[PDB]
Amino acid sequence: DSFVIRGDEVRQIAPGQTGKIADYNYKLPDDFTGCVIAWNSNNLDSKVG
Amino acid sequence: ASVYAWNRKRISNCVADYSVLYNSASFSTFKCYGVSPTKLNDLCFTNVYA
Repeated sequence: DSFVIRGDEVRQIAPGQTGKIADYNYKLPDDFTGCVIAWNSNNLDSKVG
Repeated sequence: ASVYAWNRKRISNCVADYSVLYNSASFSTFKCYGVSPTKLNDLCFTNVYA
């Protein structure tokens, strides 16, 4: 499962977490099995405008 | 207030919609000890002290 968020919301990508992303965007199960990988993409996804 | 003179505010006789707080991503740290934030909307407290 691939997507993009902001750094403050990286914590929300985990079982049993709350917030905008977890509640309304992407929710992991409490018994989730698997790995979560996240890395900065400022050089790629940011624009001057 | 300064940490050495941290301010204490008493909260009482009001409805506390904590969702507005824990939903907003602005907060970088949100950690509840002895409580789960989801249950905050379904709970009542006696001496609330910010």
